[PDB]
Amino acid sequence: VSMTKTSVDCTMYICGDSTECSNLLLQYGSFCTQLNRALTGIAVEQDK
Amino acid sequence: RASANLAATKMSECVLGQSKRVDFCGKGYHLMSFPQSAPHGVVFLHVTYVPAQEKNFTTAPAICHDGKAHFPREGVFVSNGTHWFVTQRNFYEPQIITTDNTFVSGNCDVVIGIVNNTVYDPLQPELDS
Amino acid sequence: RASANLAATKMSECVLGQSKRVDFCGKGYHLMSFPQSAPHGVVFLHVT
Amino acid sequence: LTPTWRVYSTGSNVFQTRAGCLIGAEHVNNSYECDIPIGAGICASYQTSQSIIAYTMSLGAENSVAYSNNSIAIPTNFTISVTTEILP
Amino acid sequence: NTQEVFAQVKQIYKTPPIKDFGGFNFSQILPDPSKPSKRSPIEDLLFNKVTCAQKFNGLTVLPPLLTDEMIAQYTSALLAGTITSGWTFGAGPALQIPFPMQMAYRFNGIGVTQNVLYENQKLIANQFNSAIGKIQDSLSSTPSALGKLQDVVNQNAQALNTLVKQLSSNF
Ligand SMILES: *[C@@H]1O[C@H](CO)[C@@H](O)[C@H](O)[C@H]1NC(C)=O
Ligand SMILES: *[C@@H]1O[C@H](CO)[C@@H](O)[C@H](O)[C@H]1NC(C)=O
Ligand SMILES: *[C@@H]1O[C@H](CO)[C@@H](O)[C@H](O)[C@H]1NC(C)=O
Ligand SMILES: *[C@@H]1O[C@H](CO)[C@@H](O)[C@H](O)[C@H]1NC(C)=O
Ligand SMILES: *[C@@H]1O[C@H](CO)[C@@H](O)[C@H](O)[C@H]1NC(C)=O
Ligand SMILES: *[C@@H]1O[C@H](CO)[C@@H](O)[C@H](O)[C@H]1NC(C)=O
Ligand SMILES: *[C@@H]1O[C@H](CO)[C@@H](O)[C@H](O)[C@H]1NC(C)=O
Repeated sequence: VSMTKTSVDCTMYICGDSTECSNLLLQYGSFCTQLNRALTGIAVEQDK
Repeated sequence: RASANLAATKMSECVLGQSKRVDFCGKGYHLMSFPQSAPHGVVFLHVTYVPAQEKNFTTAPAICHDGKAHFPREGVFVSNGTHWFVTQRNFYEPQIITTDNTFVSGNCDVVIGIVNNTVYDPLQPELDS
Repeated sequence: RASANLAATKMSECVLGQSKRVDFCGKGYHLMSFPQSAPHGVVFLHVT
Repeated sequence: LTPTWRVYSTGSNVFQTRAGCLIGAEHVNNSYECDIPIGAGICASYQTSQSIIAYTMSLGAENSVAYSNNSIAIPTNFTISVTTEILP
Repeated sequence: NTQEVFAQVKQIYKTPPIKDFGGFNFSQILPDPSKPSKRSPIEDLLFNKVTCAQKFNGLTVLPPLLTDEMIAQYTSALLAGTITSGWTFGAGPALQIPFPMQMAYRFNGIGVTQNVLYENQKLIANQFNSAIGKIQDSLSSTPSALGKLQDVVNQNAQALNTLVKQLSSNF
């Protein structure tokens, strides 16, 4: 009926506490936002 | 996988039985279905019943006889212009209105569209003789 | 496409006939259903 | 910029739709079933001498059920028809 | 998808000029000829409820093959077949039947005798009309009624906006 409601922190996954990695990820656009939005949609879908 | 789930459902509900779902297995009142193997698929030969030749008839919701409303047990009241008959819904088979194919459900003041006709009693001729 | 297949099934089984499937077309003993065009969708008025 | 691509045929072939404008197909004011979907209710077909015709597709043959609160239509004959359904 | 959902009917049935359905009132669902597009009042609410448009970065929106008028004509044909014929128009030729008798058919379908309806014809007709009017009012008042279609439109628009905004990143 549903599956595990996992969520992934894209910034915390690609980079640790590093801020240079965070900036280089920032110049890659809004991929992390899309991934987080997709995972949140999956979560709400499991609840539904 | 969605298509295969639909194919399995169609097999179960039309090959293994007769489905009342409308337009699920062929256009019409579904009768049967025959699976046929096909390359990477399946073909169903949906045998369906389709009415062919229509005919206009005058109809009434009930029959007012003996000061009471008579409704068809299974069928509809139809008239060929002068005489009233009860007929099954999907095939024109006129029958004489009797008490076996009709049931009394009150009086004639309350039904809208009721018509005056006689209902044959299959017991009176035997009572006389 | 799954939603559109469900909409086509509901049209066939409730607009074109009376469905005995429970809670398929409205909550209750289904009587009729009326299609209504909507922007990128369809609205069913399930009479039950 | 070569004349062989740009063909207008006096401008009769030019037909302005909502999906754009169709060049090279003659508009016909009657309707058939859709053959090649142009878009926005316009479909094209190859029909007769013979040329591509652009038309508003016909949804179907208009019918009018003779409704009356007093009359019913009951079939007196039937047809056992076999429909073929293909599913991957 | 559109052609599968709406083109179930084979012939465009026409509602009779006179609406004598034994008290049943389909004016809210039948097409309104006064307005330009032949849409019912319910359809008018449904179309009014669901709501950077010139994207020049290679993005274009192709028009649907079935126009809104053609989808409304399909809907009107289905409604006219349902009202005048019943379920008979989906299983072959459309067989005319008075609407009270069609409702008696449906009552037998749910396991209730015709008797129940023929002495409650006025009451059932009034209940049906009131229910349709309440649908009209609830659609008119509640703004979030058409949540699913608006959600689909918003999802597509947000995806397109993200695709456009991705041109601003250096990579
Ligand atoms: C029933 O009467 C109507 C009246 O216009 C007519 O159009 C229709 O063809 C008739 N049906 C048959 C089967 O003759
Ligand atoms: C109607 O059917 C009856 C059968 O008893 C027949 O006697 C009568 O002549 C018929 N009338 C018409 C108009 O077909
Ligand atoms: C059918 O409607 C007409 C007027 O439209 C009316 O005169 C007649 O009494 C009605 N008949 C039934 C059976 O409802
Ligand atoms: C049916 O007959 C009764 C008396 O037998 C009469 O009062 C009534 O008016 C009749 N109905 C019609 C429609 O003529
Ligand atoms: C539609 O085309 C036909 C072609 O014969 C023509 O006779 C008719 O006048 C045209 N009507 C309009 C409104 O363009
Ligand atoms: C029914 O139709 C078949 C052909 O489909 C024909 O042979 C038969 O005579 C018809 N029967 C009646 C009663 O019209
Ligand atoms: C049906 O509803 C409309 C508006 O909802 C109303 O004006 C009309 O009087 C009602 N009855 C009939 C028979 O149209």
